[PDB]
Amino acid sequence: HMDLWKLYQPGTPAAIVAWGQLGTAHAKTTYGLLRHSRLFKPVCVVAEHEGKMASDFVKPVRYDVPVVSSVEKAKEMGAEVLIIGVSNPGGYLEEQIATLVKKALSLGMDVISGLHFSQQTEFLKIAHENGTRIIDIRIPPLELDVLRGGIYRKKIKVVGVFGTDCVVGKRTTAVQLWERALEKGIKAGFLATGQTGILIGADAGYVIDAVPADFVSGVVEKAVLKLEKTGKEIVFVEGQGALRHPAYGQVTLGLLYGSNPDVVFLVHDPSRDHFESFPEIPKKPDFEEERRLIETLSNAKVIGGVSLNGGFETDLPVYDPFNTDDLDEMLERAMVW
Amino acid sequence: HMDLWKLYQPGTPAAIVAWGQLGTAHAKTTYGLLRHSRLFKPVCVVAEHEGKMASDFVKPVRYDVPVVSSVEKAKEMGAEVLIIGVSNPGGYLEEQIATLVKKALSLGMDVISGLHFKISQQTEFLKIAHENGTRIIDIRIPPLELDVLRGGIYRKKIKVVGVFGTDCVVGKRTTAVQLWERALEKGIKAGFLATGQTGILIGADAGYVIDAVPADFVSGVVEKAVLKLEKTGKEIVFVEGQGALRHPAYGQVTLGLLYGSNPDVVFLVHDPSRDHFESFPEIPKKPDFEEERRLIETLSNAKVIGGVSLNGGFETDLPVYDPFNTDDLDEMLERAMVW
Repeated sequence: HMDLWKLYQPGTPAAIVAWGQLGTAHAKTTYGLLRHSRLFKPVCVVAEHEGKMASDFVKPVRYDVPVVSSVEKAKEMGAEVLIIGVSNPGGYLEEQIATLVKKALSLGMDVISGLHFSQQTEFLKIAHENGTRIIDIRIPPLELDVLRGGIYRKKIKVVGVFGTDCVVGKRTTAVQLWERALEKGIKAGFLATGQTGILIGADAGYVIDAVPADFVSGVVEKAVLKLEKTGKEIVFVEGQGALRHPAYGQVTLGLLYGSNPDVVFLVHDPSRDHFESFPEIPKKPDFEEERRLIETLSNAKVIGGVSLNGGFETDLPVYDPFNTDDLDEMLERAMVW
Repeated sequence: HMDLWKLYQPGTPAAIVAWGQLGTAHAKTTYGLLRHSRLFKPVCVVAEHEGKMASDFVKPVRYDVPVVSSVEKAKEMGAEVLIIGVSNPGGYLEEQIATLVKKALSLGMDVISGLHFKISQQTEFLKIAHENGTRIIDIRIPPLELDVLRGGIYRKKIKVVGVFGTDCVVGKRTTAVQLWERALEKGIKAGFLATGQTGILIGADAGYVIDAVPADFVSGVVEKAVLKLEKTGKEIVFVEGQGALRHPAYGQVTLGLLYGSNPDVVFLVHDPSRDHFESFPEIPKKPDFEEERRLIETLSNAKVIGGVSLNGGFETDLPVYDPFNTDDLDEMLERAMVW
């Protein structure tokens, strides 16, 4: 529905809200922005720690910025938009965030959020009452359709960055690839599939986990064809879950069908004896099985493994996404055929 | 938390709306009800054909009822609820249906619908409803309180029979219902887990319209429904499949269903005459029995114990069952039970 690039000029200064989660795993969106934000220019972090720096809570970071405790101080520093960089907080934290949102809207600042609340009556009233807007990137479009076949007639090269579990470095790997292609002059696109990828400046995408099941593959197809229309020669697709994950495989399958990748990089953490957070599913992530399933369900070739923590045995090369030679190799290989 | 058996008494007289689609493939919900409604007692069909019978547009039927052209006539015949039995109509027909709904609500009748209307129509339905002590039950909207699959399905006791297919619209639901009715007739404590509009309206013991559930929760919702049927004492469950794993527009739904129900055995419904997935002539792929079978087995612990056909046989090492044949229904049931 909302294209952040059609609404904001590149380098639009942004204040990022990490209230109550700064220094925890839950502020992943704030971390993605401070390390890779491409559209918005981070100016500060809004959290309860007056006088500190972002670097004092998370390291390393590309945009080290001050931590301010009020939206007012954030506006004093030229912040024009408020980005919600927290993930599923308790009802009490949620209320403090809603206050921050209301304040921003009332101080002439737009609010970009992918968090689910409910309080959308008041945000709209105050947005309209102050000429600001609340951009909800999580709500799926109302005008939707299922996949119709356009993806089978694509021209653009599609690179799926899949994984064997959730939270293994899929997005990090797709973003590293994207940034490297861009630095080499390649007309590269990034198709985000969640909150963080969108906020960092993805060229296209949706929060697919909130999309009614029937339309997952349809919206992914639309996103790939949108990037083709804007002149991109290649796209890095942020994977979600894993095909073998019993709670999320459906999402991963919709994504695979929707993007019809030419090649795939498979991200894996070989230390997990259970899917992360699912200690009661007698099943673990498996590189060769995921790979086998990916290839047997589509025409994609898994051309490489990727790891952010420890290698593993496989006939495929295992790349490190923070190694520039590996990035260059992966890129070169994705455009050979 | 939505169950029709909790809301309506068995035998509740219903008027079924087939307006603009009676005699077409699109009125499948109307057909499912006239052939197998188990909760609601069909009283009449609401369509633009005054003076005819249901049987004049569709044959065979279990509940042949008159076709009336107004909601007023429907209530004159004791209909207490209005069921929407059409599937994705044009905006024009949708408007006529919205009129029917508003009338029903205004004549003291509840409305049960699984059709996606515009917000304008929805908001206006809730207003009318509120004011007449009537209610509009929307079976399509998913619950707000939802969670992902947690693993309870792996500690299940109930026997689970998946009725899958190589495409959409092949007889999956028909096969599941035929089995369910046969088990019940034999005294078996059998449950039917519906996954779409029609299955729920027919009187399924559990289920949701899974295609409208956010992607993340499909397997979780199916897990809950299977454990619910186990907790209420059922010894076996027939799961209405949705789509096919190989269907590029719908495989995701089928995979959520497979993981969420963790079937022991699967019956695979197939129409061997299809050169493409029904309604997707621009997708260069088609239903494939062996491939689908292979994919079901390689993605779960289910064993595909049989093929099913409603129109012509096909080669396969598995037996190919006819769901209208009583011996086949008995055979299929015995093989799933004993498993």
